[PDB]
Amino acid sequence: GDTKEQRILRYVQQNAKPGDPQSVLEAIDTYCTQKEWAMNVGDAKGQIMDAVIREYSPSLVLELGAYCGYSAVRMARLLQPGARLLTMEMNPDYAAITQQMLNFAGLQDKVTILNGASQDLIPQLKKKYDVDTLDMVFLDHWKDRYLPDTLLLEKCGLLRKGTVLLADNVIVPGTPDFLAYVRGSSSFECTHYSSYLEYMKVVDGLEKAIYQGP
Ligand SMILES: O=C(NCCc1nc(Cc2ccccc2)n[nH]1)c1cc(-c2ccc(F)cc2)cc(O)c1O
Ligand SMILES: [Cl-]
Ligand SMILES: [Cl-]
Ligand SMILES: [Mg+2]
Repeated sequence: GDTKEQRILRYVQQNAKPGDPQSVLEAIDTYCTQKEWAMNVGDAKGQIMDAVIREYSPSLVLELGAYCGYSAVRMARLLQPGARLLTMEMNPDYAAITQQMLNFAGLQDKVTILNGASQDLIPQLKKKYDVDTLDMVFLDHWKDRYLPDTLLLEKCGLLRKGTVLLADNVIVPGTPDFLAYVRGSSSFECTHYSSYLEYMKVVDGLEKAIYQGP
């Protein structure tokens, strides 16, 4: 008390413009470069995310892991009018920071926070949250959950031909089982985007895995 996440939110509120997502991203990146490192996707990998979002213009995006809402703000600002982001966050303190971050950025109408474990929420998406299929999934939660949640998404019928999975941290901390699985599966077309760990001179990367159907 206070936490790093509360300090990041306060910094944004006092160093960005309300309703200006770009200024929010810049404020978070400045804080995390100059004051305290935090596990936001960051600008380096964020620019790759931007390129992917702009290519596919997804109407419905699922994010696994919100943290402080950096990637939610990053993706939501590039969504077309009426397009929507659902973000799953198990940590209630993170969920509170993310909501306030979205509110400040003026993106609250485009993004909905789902509270709970992804393994509990994913099976509820169709009946409770009126989802048919997902256009894109951003994986950025517990690294050992990338593979089981991907398999659960398929089981629940939430993936379609062309659904884009984009996974953060496939190098550091790394997601070896997920990476081996999607790269070895005929149901995925994979591309690796080499980059750097947020705010650090350390190699990381994103994996894009496009679902091909069964
Ligand atoms: O752990 C990370 N992220 C998960 C954060 C998170 N966990 C939740 C709980 C939740 C659970 C289930 C479902 C939805 C949410 N929400 N958000 C993460 C770590 C690092 C990193 C750390 C130390 C280091 F030395 C190097 C790198 C870098 C990263 O980019 C990351 O994303
Ligand atoms: Cl993030
Ligand atoms: Cl960065
Ligand atoms: Mg990450």
